[PDB]
Amino acid sequence: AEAGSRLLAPLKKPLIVSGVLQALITLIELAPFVLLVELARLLLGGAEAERLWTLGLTAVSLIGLGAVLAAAMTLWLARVDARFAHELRGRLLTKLSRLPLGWFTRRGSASTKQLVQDDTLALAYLITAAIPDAVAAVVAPVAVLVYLFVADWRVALVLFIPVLVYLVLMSVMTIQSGSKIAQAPRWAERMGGEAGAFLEGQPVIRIFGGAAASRFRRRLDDYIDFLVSWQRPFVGKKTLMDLVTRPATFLWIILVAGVPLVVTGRMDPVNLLPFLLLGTTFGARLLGIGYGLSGIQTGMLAARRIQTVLDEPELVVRDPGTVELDRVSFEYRPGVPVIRDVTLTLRPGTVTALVGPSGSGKSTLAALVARFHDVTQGAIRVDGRDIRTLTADELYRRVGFVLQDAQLVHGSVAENIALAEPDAGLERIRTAARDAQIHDRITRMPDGYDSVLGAGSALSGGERQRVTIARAILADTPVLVLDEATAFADPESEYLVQQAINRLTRDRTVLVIAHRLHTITHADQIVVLDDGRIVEVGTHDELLAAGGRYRGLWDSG
Amino acid sequence: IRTLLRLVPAEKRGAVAGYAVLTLLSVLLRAVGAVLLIPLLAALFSDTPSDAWLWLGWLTAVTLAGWVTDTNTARLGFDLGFAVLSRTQHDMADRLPNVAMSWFTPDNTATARQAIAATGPELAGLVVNLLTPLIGAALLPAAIGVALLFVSVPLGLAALAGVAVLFGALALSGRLSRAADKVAGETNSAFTERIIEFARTQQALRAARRVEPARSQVGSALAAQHGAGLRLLTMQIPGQVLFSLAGQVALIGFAGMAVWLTVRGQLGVPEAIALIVVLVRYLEPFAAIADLAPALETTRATLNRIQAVLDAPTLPAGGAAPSIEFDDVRFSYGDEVVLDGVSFTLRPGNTTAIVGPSGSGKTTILSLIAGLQQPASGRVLLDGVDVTTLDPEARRAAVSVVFQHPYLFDGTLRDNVLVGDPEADPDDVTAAMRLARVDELLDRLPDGDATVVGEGGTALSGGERQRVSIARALLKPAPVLLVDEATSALDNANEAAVVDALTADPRPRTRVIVAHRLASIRHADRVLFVEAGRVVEDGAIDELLAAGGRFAQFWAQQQAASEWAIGST
Ligand SMILES: Nc1ncnc2c1ncn2[C@@H]1O[C@H](COP(=O)(O)OP(=O)(O)O)[C@@H](O)[C@H]1O
Ligand SMILES: Nc1ncnc2c1ncn2[C@@H]1O[C@H](COP(=O)(O)OP(=O)(O)O)[C@@H](O)[C@H]1O
Repeated sequence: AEAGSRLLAPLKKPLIVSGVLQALITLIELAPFVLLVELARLLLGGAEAERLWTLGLTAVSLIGLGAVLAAAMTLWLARVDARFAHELRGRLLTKLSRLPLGWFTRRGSASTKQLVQDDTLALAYLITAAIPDAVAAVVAPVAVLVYLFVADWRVALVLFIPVLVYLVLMSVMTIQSGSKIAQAPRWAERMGGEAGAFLEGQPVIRIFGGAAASRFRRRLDDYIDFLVSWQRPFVGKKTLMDLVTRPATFLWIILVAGVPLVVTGRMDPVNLLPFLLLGTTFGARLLGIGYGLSGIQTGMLAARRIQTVLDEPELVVRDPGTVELDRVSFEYRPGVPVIRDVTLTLRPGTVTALVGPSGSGKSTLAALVARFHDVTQGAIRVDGRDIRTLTADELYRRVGFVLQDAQLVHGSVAENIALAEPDAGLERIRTAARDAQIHDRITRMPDGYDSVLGAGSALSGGERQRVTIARAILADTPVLVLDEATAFADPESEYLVQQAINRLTRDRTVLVIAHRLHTITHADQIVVLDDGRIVEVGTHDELLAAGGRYRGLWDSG
Repeated sequence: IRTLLRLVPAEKRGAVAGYAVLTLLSVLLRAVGAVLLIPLLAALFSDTPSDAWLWLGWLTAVTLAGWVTDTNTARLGFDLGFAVLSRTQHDMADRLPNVAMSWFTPDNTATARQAIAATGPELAGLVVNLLTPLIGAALLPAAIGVALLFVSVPLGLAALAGVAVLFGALALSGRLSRAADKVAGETNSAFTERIIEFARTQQALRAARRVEPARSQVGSALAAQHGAGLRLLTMQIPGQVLFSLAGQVALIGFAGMAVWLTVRGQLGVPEAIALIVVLVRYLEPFAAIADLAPALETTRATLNRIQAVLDAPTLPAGGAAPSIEFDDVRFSYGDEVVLDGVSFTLRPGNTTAIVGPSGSGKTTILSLIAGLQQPASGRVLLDGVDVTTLDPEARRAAVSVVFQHPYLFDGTLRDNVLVGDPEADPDDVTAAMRLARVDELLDRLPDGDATVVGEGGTALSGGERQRVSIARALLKPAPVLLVDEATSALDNANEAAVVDALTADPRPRTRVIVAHRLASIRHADRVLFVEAGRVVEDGAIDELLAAGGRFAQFWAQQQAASEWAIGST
């Protein structure tokens, strides 16, 4: 709960002043209805035209004053929101350069676009719109209620008769189906999933059909049956709950309660006039408080998400390409091991390979060496230095990596190859590109090496992968962490990517996330993992002679 | 509005008439109730308040008639809401299976998912929550304006002409308010797009030791843009302030007009006060509509989604191994052409491989043959019969496909396989399971083929899912089988299952396979090499390799690609 209020800590003073101005503006907006009551009292008293003129000028000036304040609040509140949002975007920018690099491959969490674009926009609506709208929605009924009680406390109480009947019928309607209100969000979530499945499995339903076609239809009918059975019995409650709050019902209660008072001399007829003006729509004002407070809740959830991102842990710094893993264990979630008691020594110049079934934790152990996450227990050392003690400039100058889903920065090809070292000349870049088997397609482009790249490009998966392999080659990292899935990501470009990786892997320590065991026969050290635990370690022929789990995997190939 | 009328079923076209006439009756009763304040209040403020009893008697009689018509319109509102819910959802669920597969783009799929899932509780309460308040508030200022004509013609003209001005203010306020939201959303999206790029390329930047220069560059760009954009602010009145100002000015204008008449002697003081109250009853509905601006905006959006789905284009419509003929076939996903004059004839009873570089148009051919899509130009024929002219049942039974994605659904593994032909006997399932090499998977599962393979069931690997999908296609008795290869990298048994499906099936039918590796096309009778949406090379395996063409080079690359080892050649 405190996460939302902690983000908006510096906006305590602007938001308080904004709420005070909106309270002031709403009262100024209700002032004309007070002046009409004074106008009627002037007319009944036979006041001279001079007093009628001053009252008319007072009303016109308040309308002008309210318009000016609402315009002045909007401009000032926009400037406050524009300065805070710029501060926040600067903070999000600095946090994205300090979060652990595995945070961008999360599971079961909001995307970066939602946290940066949508949530920052929800905060802007919160500061500029939802809070002033909520303050007006709460102050208008309270100001009206106090004025109508000052005018007369007897006809003010009978305004609550329709209100109590609404709350009583709302309470009866709520307890009577309290289970179903809790089920209804889960029915919506289920149907969102089933609608996605129906849209996803469309081709099967076209050519095969059968049980698949009627599965979604029958479950759709169940949902519609749930809605109809849930809401149909509450027609009587909901209709009667709506007529009591209508202005026509309030007008009758006001007049049937005021006319007996006025006719019998128990009321001054000008004291009924405030109720006729403002008190008729009093029921619809109380129902607007809920929508006013809904805006605060929606914005505060967004403030909840943004502060949660800003509260994440970061990469702390402590204190021939050899790599030492020593008693390493790792938890993605607390108390859920994924790596347990793994020990390895990637000797300099040797190609070490990780092998195992899906979910064995092989991919995580490569992510740990590049420091996508910090090991919860144990240590990983590179050239005798624990990777925790290394800065990002020091670590990634020693431990490069080419993992799956490679990325291209906005810029020309020359920068993309020379991203690691922009000072490299075009001769050095060209040799690196030819080393990665991409120089052919680069010349095939119309602009040559000046071809622009970015979030969207015509290059296929294999082509941009070889561009990234060209970047890694020119990075010159003695240690390398490689994912074998980069090879068969583009089967039609498989051989070219293999040649690039073959050129990349030479006189460099290598870690391989192996998926096809036939590509592994000449690796210097095989590692077999299942459920996060190293099972066997040794060369290809030696482990086959042992005949352990590795030979079972090979027979399973 | 035309889309909402289209949702009405033929059953409730009568009840909508009852709803409409009772809504007008409700608006007339409220207008008569508001104008009855003219004599009621004019007598209440007079020398003798006791003359107010008669007009309170008429007011309460109008009020009770108001409640009777209001509950009837609410009852018809709930009935129409449920009927509209069942009608639209069922008509929307029946529409989509007939929709051409080109329509299901990611954005179009998003609207279709929204229209199906998120419109449940909304459509049930559309007419009661939105239309009844909206119509009552819209017609009541004009109803009061017309009714005041019978009290005073210039008065009714002035109050009726003020309806046009005040609705004009609502329209202008809506335009300014929505334009402001458009600008607020777009400027924020302009600020933050650089941050999304910074977060996207973080692995590239961090690994390349350029994260801090890139962070400073983005920080400088944000600072300059905000410094330029902050000074452009100017003191603008928002949309809501414009309308509320228009309401107050109308209030003071009418009150000033009433007082001016009183000073001129054209009205009495009690009647002037009564007109002040009635001309607050007249302004009040305009504020009621302004509260429905958010609800009306969302409802307009969802009705646009439902209109989009219900307006989706539908495919037209009318056991030996058929021949598949392509004649001048051109097909495009909008403007993106994928096939350019492709033409070939698959010999009946033979297996034809389809191969080519990544991209190309390989998968589009099988989707055209199976009837998932219809060609933009040219024709696809089965034994000289156009696929589009086939009857729906004939087209369903014509073709069997193994898709790139298995598309397994929630259910038992045997149920996942029985959808090919539920009339098949258990031995047919066993044979199709054997050829698909799923019997090896049944040895792993606890309950065998009865095991659930859904999202909440069992987590099958990629190869196992494909072998279930191959079991679907082999079980079906369709005279055509299509294959679109996709396997897990390790599962060689999946390739063995595909080989058995091509070869070990005794059923006589034409076979087509889009292939990626040599293990399957080696058994094929002929190959079509497709590049850039055209068949750049065509021939048999022996014919193509003897020619030493593009397919031979592809054959050499893949054979080499099946033999490498890291740390060696
Ligand atoms: N996107 C993700 N975010 C966080 N944790 C994940 C994610 N994907 C998988 N995991 C966890 O990490 C482990 C990775 O499994 P692993 O065997 O290394 O992958 P692969 O099957 O590709 O080799 C899984 O067992 C799972 O518990
Ligand atoms: N849903 C879609 N919307 C638009 N274009 C598509 C869609 N699906 C595929 N395409 C187009 O089809 C082309 C790929 O052809 P395809 O037959 O799928 O070959 P492959 O099987 O190698 O992917 C791409 O260039 C792509 O633009």
